Amino acid sequence: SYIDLLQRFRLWNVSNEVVKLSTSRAVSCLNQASTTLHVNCSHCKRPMSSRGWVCDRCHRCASMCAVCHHVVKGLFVWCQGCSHGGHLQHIMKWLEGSSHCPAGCGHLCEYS
Amino acid sequence: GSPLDVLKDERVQYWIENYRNLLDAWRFWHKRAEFDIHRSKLDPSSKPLAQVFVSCNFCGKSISYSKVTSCPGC
Amino acid sequence: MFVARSIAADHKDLIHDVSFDFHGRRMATCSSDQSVKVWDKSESGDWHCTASWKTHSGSVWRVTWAHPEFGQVLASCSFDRTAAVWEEIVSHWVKRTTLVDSRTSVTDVKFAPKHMGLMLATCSADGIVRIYEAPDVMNLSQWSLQHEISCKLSCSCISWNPSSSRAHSPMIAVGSDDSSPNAMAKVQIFEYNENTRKYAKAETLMTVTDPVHDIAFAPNLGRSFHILAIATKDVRIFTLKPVGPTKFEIHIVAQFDNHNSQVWRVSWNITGTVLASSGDDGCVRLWKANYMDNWKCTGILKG
Ligand SMILES: [Zn+2]
Ligand SMILES: [Zn+2]
Ligand SMILES: [Zn+2]
Ligand SMILES: [Zn+2]
Ligand SMILES: [Zn+2]
Repeated sequence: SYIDLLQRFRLWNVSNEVVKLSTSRAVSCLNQASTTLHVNCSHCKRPMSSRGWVCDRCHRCASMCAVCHHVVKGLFVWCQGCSHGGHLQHIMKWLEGSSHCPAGCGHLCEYS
Repeated sequence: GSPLDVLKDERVQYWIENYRNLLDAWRFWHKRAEFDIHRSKLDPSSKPLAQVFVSCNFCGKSISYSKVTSCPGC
Repeated sequence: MFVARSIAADHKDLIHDVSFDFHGRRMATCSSDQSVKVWDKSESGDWHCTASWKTHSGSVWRVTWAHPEFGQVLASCSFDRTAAVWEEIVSHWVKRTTLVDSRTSVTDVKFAPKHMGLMLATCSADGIVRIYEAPDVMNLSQWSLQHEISCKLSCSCISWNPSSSRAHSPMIAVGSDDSSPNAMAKVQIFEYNENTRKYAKAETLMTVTDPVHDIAFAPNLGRSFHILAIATKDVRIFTLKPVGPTKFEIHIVAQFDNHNSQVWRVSWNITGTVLASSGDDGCVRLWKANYMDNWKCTGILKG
């Protein structure tokens, strides 16, 4: 009841905090079902291992930032149209000054 | 506006890549993207960066490019 | 055209080597008490300290950086026949590997250009030059030995060839400091052979027949040749032109004497047009090219 009432008012931080420290297993197992993403290397089209940033066959790093050109080991933002992205706070700042994919593929990533 | 025959000479590409690396070293990162846009508009021979993509759990295919929410394949 | 200033940095001993990183925001210095320090810049412009730790058994000669696409990696070479690799975990640097294949004192260590992976070449005082690799970039505790080169002299400095074009094979150059009263050449260049997968001697500068304390290559930036710099009782600049190992047309373009001492170190800049030199007179001099492609002194700074 508490979780539903919190979700009505759109307070996800408190709802997830409650789910994390819940005393019952059924509630604790709510944000664990189907929250895992599978990512693949677009040069070789092969699945990537669960922990690492270097491809197994191409021997190339694939989590390259499209703005700062460093290796992304943490949070990664992604565009579903042209399949490009980078650091969470780099693309966010780039996209409030321009309307082009920073990798330069002629895409208007927000369609505006 | 050079022809596609001379842009394929492996001496212009070396110069372009060296300039891009110089721009990277000085930490001029928005200028490099600005240059990349104007270079991809004119010269279409070179492909952009290659990165990761997200794949469906039941097919194995890519979800890149009819509910907006469901996989385009299955 | 250059103006000097002092930098607020407290040291208790005498500094042996100074090095920079790719962007120019960190530096590493090694001192006489076998300590290495890592200095970080700031937005204001001041330098602060981040680490300090004793490393080796004997004296520490060198310290060098690595490209940031591999992490934060440092390499040091010392008098007790070893070279070590350090990595930053956040901030306390830890040890990863110790190369013990040597039987005499290591004099120089250098990391390889990026496009060949993560590679590292060392050189000793017995006449051996060795090359290591790391087939996994996420496991820096596992290294391998791939090549050995016998020089039949006493090595004192090495340098790689920065060029990354598809038409240049990997290159390396080795100097000698032997004072043997003879007329042997003291700088030779080794080149990779893609067929037999070995290293082979390609050229030998027969005009340098005196002690050599340092050599250095210069960045390509898309030129048609290679530029080399030597540090002997005088400063010289050579050029190599491409024409079994390939053949070169070695010329000479500069021979300066304005130190009246023995020059110790030579280092280039990011573009490869200005040169720095340090002699045994306590001054640092800078050289440049001119409109007539004639090398002329630019500035003189007294330490
Ligand atoms: Zn791959
Ligand atoms: Zn970034
Ligand atoms: Zn794109
Ligand atoms: Zn897009
Ligand atoms: Zn599917």
